[PDB]
Amino acid sequence: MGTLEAQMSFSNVPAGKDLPQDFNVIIEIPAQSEPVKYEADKALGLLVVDRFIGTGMRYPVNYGFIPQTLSGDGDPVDVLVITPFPLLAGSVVRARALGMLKMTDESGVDAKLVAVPHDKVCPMTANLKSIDDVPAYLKDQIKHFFEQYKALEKGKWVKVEGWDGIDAAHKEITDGVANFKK
Amino acid sequence: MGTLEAQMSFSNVPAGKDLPQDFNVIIEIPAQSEPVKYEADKALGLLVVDRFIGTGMRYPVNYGFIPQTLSGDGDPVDVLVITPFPLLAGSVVRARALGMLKMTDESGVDAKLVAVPHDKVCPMTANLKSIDDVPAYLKDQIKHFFEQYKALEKGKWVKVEGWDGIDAAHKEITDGVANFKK
Amino acid sequence: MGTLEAQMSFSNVPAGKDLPQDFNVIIEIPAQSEPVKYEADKALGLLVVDRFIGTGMRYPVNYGFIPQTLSGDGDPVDVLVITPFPLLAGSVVRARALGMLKMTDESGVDAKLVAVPHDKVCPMTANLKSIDDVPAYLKDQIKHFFEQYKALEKGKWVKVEGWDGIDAAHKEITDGVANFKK
Amino acid sequence: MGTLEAQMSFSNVPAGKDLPQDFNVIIEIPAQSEPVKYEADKALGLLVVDRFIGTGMRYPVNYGFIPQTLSGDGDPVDVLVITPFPLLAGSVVRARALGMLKMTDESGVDAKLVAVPHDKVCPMTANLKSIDDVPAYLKDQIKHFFEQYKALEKGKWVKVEGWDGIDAAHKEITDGVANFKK
Amino acid sequence: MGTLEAQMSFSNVPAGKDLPQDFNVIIEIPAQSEPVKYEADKALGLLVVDRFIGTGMRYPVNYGFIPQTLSGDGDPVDVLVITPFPLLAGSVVRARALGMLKMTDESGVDAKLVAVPHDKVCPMTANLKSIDDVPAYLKDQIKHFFEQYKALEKGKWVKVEGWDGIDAAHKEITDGVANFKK
Amino acid sequence: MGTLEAQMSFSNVPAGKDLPQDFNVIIEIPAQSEPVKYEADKALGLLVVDRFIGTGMRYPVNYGFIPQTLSGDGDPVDVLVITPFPLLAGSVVRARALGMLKMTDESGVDAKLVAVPHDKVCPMTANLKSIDDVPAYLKDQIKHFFEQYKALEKGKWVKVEGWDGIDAAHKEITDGVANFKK
Ligand SMILES: N#Cc1cnn(-c2ccc(Cl)cc2)c1N
Ligand SMILES: N#Cc1cnn(-c2ccc(Cl)cc2)c1N
Ligand SMILES: N#Cc1cnn(-c2ccc(Cl)cc2)c1N
Ligand SMILES: N#Cc1cnn(-c2ccc(Cl)cc2)c1N
Ligand SMILES: N#Cc1cnn(-c2ccc(Cl)cc2)c1N
Ligand SMILES: N#Cc1cnn(-c2ccc(Cl)cc2)c1N
Repeated sequence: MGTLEAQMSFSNVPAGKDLPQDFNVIIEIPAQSEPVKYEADKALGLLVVDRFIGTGMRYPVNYGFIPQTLSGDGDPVDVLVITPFPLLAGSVVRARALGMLKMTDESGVDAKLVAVPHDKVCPMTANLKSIDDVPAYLKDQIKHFFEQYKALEKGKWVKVEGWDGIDAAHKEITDGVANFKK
Repeated sequence: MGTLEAQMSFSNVPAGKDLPQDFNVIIEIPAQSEPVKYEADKALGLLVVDRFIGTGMRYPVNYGFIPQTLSGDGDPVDVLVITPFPLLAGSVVRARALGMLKMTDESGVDAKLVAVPHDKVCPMTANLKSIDDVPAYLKDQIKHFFEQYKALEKGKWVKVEGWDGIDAAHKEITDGVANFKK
Repeated sequence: MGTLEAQMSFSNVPAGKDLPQDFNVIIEIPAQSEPVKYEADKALGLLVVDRFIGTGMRYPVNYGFIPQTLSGDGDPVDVLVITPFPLLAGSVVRARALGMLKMTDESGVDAKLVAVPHDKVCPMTANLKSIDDVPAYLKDQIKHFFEQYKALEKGKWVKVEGWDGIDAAHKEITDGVANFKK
Repeated sequence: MGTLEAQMSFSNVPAGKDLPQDFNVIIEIPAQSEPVKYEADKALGLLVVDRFIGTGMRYPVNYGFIPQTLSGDGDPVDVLVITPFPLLAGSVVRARALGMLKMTDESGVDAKLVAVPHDKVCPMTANLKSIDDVPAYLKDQIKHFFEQYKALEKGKWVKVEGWDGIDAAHKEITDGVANFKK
Repeated sequence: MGTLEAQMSFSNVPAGKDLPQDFNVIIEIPAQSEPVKYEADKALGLLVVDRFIGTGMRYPVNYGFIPQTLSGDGDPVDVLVITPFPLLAGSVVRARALGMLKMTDESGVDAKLVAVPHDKVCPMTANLKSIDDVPAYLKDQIKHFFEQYKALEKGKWVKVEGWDGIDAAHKEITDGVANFKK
Repeated sequence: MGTLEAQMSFSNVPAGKDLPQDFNVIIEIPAQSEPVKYEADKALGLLVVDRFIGTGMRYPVNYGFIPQTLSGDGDPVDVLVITPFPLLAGSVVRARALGMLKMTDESGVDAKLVAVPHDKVCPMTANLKSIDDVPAYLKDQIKHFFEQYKALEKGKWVKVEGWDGIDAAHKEITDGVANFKK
């Protein structure tokens, strides 16, 4: 934001109760929702209609961010949260990391964390200890989704590099948390 | 509100980035949602259950308002926002005007602006330059909806007078913006 | 909350326009929603994913709370709100009491108020004057739901004791309102 | 069908186990379904897309017909079936009559029977003994729906005359059954 | 059916391409559908509205039967089919057995087969080789569902005895197939 | 089907009332339905669960076939039917051609016809006279969908060659109709 011009609901949510391993995710896009991309406006405390997805492709898992984090790209750490039923847009969930999906787009690197709810919240996912426990068919779907959903956004492209584990996820959380407080 | 008694989430959203032509709409009622009327409480920053619609008729397009506007009737400027998928109640969208629907009810005039998302947000609607580009079948549906949805609200009635264009829409935005700051 | 650590959107909603008989309910769980339990975080002003319900059972009526009340268990007064269509999670509704469902769980007593919207809001429910007007099949469903939904939460149990009327509901509202202001 | 040209799944369903009081209804349009009108093709044994409803108005109750009946207008006896959840299009339900809605359109009289499932099938509706037990708000909605849904079908109109009871319903069933066998 | 009275779409579907291990299931009730019980009428070739479930509980997995089988209770072999998205009521699916749920009701034994689609049809479930691979939380849900869904059907009760494996499933298929041809 | 082994509901539906221009389409997959591929079994008269789509991608328009046609690949002529609301799986619709999408897969050519309902059925689409009237964003989505939906079916691939008009569509109908009667 420009000098001249520069002259709550989200930013007051703790990044996590016990970082980096125990963190909070505000949901922006439910799994399987109609192909509209919402992005939290953290100044306004509201979800903003970002884009009607050109390919009409839908998020195969829930999509959100960790409040009070600032990633290298200037946005909060992004998280995919797997659940047995879609989560409400604008809700918050206690989560734990399984790893990450490494990718780069026309603008630089872009990693999305892969997460599940805390075990007490979601017993259905407690079995998932790391990225490699996530079913092959689903990891494939997610990789395909990121490779293709922006196929019809002019000037954009996405390349998926592959997966990473929990340390890598935690470093991302660690650094994002740091950056947000300068 | 009475003298004796008179002794954020919505009202801090800018009316628009470049008024009157580029404005923001907070969504109250998604297109095709079950026949319950919500109204934003701008004091409380929450959607309020206003009415279970007597006829059970549903909004054929998304319905919302422009924050920080005050129309002659004492409420913000109302907007119908056409999209290819319903929008989330309580989300905000960047919009542009196509015109208006002129009508009057038992309480006086009532015009609803007709709008679509900004072109970058919704490429699907970029083709729509003015009210006359909106399909006849849909304009008819909208006119019918406003004529009939309140058919079973005792003491109420609505009469649709016809359509108007972008200047008329902009004047409404212009005046609403002015009124809100006294 | 511990001494050491202790060193808006919900709590600024009035408990009611004319207590105890005319009160407000913020909706946490819509009737018939997928089996995920949300709980309002009144500090954060957001709905939190509380639990994926083990039995996968769904709320047969809308579920919420009255802001600015504090019940003996340390939480706001809980309310079941019957409507002909599910209400939006995080919306507020003007309600009136029909009575209560008395029950106890592993932690102590737990009563849920049973309510409907104000007559002007919902003409469909205006016929319901007291708990005994609520259809037998539905009261049975609600009692069954509370008896069984937590069947697969380890260490938990719920026993339903039976119904009570409007005075009992009002006393609950009365006391909850009092407790919240010390 | 013309002489020259004239040279199972539905027509083999009994009209009823104990006519006229105990009859069967094949569902064509579920309550609250998207505004598309289906009509059973009794020759082909399939539902046919009849019309995208111009007003976009939806059936407030389930809509179907009694197989092996032929009403004066050349079609089977029509039935509105009230249920607590919409019924599957193309399913069959055991029903009992509450009465009828008398109306006429541009083509002549048109009465729709009003029905509910057999008590053992639907205990929720067992309380409804006659047309006058059906809630006022719902009867009003149904009358409004028939008055308005065809508002935007060119050359069509519908006028609702009022209600009738079970004898009238039974006579309709009685005659329809007779006519179908010459 | 009585002597005096006794004087296609389903019954012409093969029980299986390679019995007992490779069999067909016609779906009657999709997983998570609204709490209405459908039952295929094999004489009429249509789904019949059987019951509005008193508890309002929903099937946690898809429910159907194997055509051209006759189980001891006089009905076809029943099957629960697990899939990542609910299946269409009245569709047919190629399936393979994982085992069975043994239970008895007021009328005698009642076993439900547990199945998944053929691997080529559903790669998502190919990992499931036997009943013990099905997640604990889901088996628990299914057992709870059968224990409770009929809680409010007067005169009925269900007791779940426990699980069994593929041989037991196959014997059920084997015998059902035999019985159907006398 | 092999010699040794070779020793209604769909095949008795006319291909069209006035071929090739006025034809019938039986719907197999509704627009926007969950990512499960159904295929009509024309022997059995039922929809069969064909595949859980690996990419989880959904049909952006309705998908079906013209009964009593046999295309070069051994299946009926395939049709994409555009409508303002998804159509019921297993319903039949009166349609007219806009053109075709030419593509080839690992098995040979594969063209899908693009169609809309008859004007009287769907006034919303009457404006569409040819393939070039279909919005660019939608044609792009459809082309992308066919290019990518099978990305995760092992051994499969699809290449889209481009569009064709009504004569080409009609020839396809013409030949398919011929082939079906030897
Ligand atoms: N989210 C989630 C989740 C966790 N376990 N499952 C799961 C696994 C296997 C089967 Cl057969 C069903 C559900 C999920 N869908
Ligand atoms: N909103 C919107 C929108 C913009 N274009 N369309 C559109 C137009 C024609 C067709 Cl066949 C489909 C969609 C919409 N539904
Ligand atoms: N909520 C509610 C409500 C109020 N009246 N009804 C109602 C009663 C009878 C019938 Cl047949 C339909 C709706 C409701 N579902
Ligand atoms: N169908 C139906 C039906 C029967 N009783 N009810 C009903 C009545 C009152 C209330 Cl409060 C809820 C449901 C229905 N919706
Ligand atoms: N049906 C099914 C099925 C098969 N695998 N899964 C599955 C397992 C784990 C996760 Cl995390 C998601 C889906 C299903 N839901
Ligand atoms: N199907 C269809 C169809 C036909 N016209 N439209 C349409 C076009 C423009 C707009 Cl703004 C909305 C709908 C459709 N969605």
